[PDB]
Amino acid sequence: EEHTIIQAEFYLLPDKRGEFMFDFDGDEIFHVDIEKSETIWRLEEFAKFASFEAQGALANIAVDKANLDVMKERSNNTPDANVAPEVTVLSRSPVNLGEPNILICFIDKFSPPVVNVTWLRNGRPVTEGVSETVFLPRDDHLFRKFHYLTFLPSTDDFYDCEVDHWGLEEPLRKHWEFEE
Amino acid sequence: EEHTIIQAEFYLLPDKRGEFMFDFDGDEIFHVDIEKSETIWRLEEFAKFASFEAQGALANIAVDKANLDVMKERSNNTPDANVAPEVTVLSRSPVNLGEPNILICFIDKFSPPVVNVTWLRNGRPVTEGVSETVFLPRDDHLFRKFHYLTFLPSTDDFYDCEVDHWGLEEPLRKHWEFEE
Amino acid sequence: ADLIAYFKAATKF
Amino acid sequence: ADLIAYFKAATKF
Amino acid sequence: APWFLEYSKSECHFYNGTQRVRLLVRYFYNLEENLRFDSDVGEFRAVTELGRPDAENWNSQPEFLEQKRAEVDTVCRHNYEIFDNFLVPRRVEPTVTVYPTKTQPLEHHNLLVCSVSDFYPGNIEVRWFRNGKEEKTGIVSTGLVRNGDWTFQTLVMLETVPQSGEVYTCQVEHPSLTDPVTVEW
Amino acid sequence: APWFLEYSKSECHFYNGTQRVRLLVRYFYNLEENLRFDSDVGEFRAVTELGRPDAENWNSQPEFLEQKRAEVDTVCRHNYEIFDNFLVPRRVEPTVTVYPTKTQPLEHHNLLVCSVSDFYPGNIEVRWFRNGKEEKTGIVSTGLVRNGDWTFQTLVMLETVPQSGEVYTCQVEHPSLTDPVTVEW
Repeated sequence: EEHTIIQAEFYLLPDKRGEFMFDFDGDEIFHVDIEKSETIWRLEEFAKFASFEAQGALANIAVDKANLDVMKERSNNTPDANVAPEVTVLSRSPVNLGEPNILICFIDKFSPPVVNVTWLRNGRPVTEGVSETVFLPRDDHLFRKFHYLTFLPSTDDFYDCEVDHWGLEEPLRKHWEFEE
Repeated sequence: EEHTIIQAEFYLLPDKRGEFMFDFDGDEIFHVDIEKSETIWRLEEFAKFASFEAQGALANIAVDKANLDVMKERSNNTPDANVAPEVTVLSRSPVNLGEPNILICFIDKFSPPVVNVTWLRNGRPVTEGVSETVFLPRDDHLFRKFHYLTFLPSTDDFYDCEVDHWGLEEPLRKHWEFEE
Repeated sequence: ADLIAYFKAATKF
Repeated sequence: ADLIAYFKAATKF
Repeated sequence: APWFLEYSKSECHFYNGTQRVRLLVRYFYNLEENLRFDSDVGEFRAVTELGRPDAENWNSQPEFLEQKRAEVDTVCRHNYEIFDNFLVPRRVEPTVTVYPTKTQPLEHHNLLVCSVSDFYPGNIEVRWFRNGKEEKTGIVSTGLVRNGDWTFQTLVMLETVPQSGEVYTCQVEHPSLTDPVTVEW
Repeated sequence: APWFLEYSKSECHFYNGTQRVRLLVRYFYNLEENLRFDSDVGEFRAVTELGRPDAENWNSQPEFLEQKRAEVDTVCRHNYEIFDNFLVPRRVEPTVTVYPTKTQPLEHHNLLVCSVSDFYPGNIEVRWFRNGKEEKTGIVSTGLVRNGDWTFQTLVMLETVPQSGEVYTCQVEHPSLTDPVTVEW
């Protein structure tokens, strides 16, 4: 057996956002909804085999809230550069006209862990039939993140994944169209 | 068997002070040194029969730090009055001339949990051979606190316990002298 | 000499 | 379906 | 001067060993208890308006409410078993001393003091006897003085006009004593 | 724009079941890993200057350092046993499909694609056979694509000039398969 169990958490600023989550062999097992103080399984099925007390994680984050204030003064002019993300868009499963599929917009190697992603269908903002994962950890100090969009394959329509990040000059835009 | 185990903690402001402690039948079992991040047994002997991980308590306090900010806005003009403390001074054990003893300055029923106590020997500030307990809980919402001073019984010397609190007009001052 | 368990506070949103 | 234990963070003084 | 306090007491109440346990969590904000959690209730109970939000929010977290109810086992029971080893059984013999005083006018003496100090636990009996007969009136007590250092002290006085030939005896019974201690005067 | 990030990864590494466990805690502040805690080391190890204070402070707390080392049992082992029930054993059969493409000039065809999708776990074998003989060169892969939803996908292509009479067969071996799947073209 060769397995990995990662527990990642963090707090950001100015954004004032925190995260807490578990990873098993590169996949998310679940994370904790800071706001809603609840556990979110990455797959429904997972709930029936385990349980977690979210206030615990919230505690940790409070910890990290404070810690960050310390770290800011401790460094004195420590801030600096960031890491722009690499984006890739592709179909989740073989594409067959008429057969509903999913587009995956995969955001890689970046930090701080915060992005503005937008799905574009024929240049139009799609907000229905979309989903996203929290920020996932990598072997290093940067993050990864998935975005999804359900769609109906067509030979005449085109899609774009628009990602915005501090490390970007202007919004990034990955294109994707069907090909038989 | 009839016993009580109380775990009390809190965070104050402006003072920016927190506390965490355990009580067993009205006595302190130990508390956690916020600053030093360590466990302080009220009696040496206690350490050999138990153990506690202080970071845990520190967590809780961080929790309470945040909670208080929420509580302040949640009330909107909630602050108001405080409870002045009742003070009593007396010997720990029968007093016999020449035989070292201890004066106990017992501060009762007050809040906020913060005081300025000073031991006075013949009107003089004593800072050596003194000790004090954290703030202890009561059946209600107020606190209690002990102060100690070691001394050499004499027919000609007099002692004073000077307590200062927000609920006090001017410093309170309890007197004590030996009597055969 | 086992550990003394505490009480996980809560976050007041 | 037992609980998933975490890691008690630490306070950076 | 304005002060703001977030305080919390988590009381574990034990009736006849761990047999009957009952958690009691009580929250305050300054001088007002505004929320509470009764083990035998199962959920948060606002006590004042300012304590509503939390009850509603915290009560809507079945995962969280699962935990709390657990604490009566997780913490209360848990810790009791540990303390049971040296706290519950702790005992310190009291030092018993007697002596007369005036307290009022003077000439002769009318206040006989039984001083019982440095003892634990707090439950104890101090009786006064005049020539073998227990004095049930004329007793004055200072009460059970807790010194904060896990030891108590107290004074039990008898009002009396001493008649030469009379032997007064203080009796002290306490868990840390095989047989009741006595002191005569 | 200035950003400040306090981040922490607590990695549990498992070698041959719970047999060999090893905690690995790593702290960062923005882009710099400045502290770490190696289970097989026993204590904090600054990695940069900014991570010294904590190592010194946290290392001087034998109560705290007692806990951490514990976590390899308390958490790592602990949770492994739970996940072992549905995570470790999770399996999803991949959908295997084959098809030709041009990729370059055109006329005829020179790229034979074996598309293997929606499967778990990630370890899998995809082999190409020409008339019974395994093609070991001319293979092109897209790699192991993780979809983030606990399922992978991949494409393994073969460069070839199709000679009528030749039967090409993709072979797929995977833990979720009793027998290796094949697809001919």
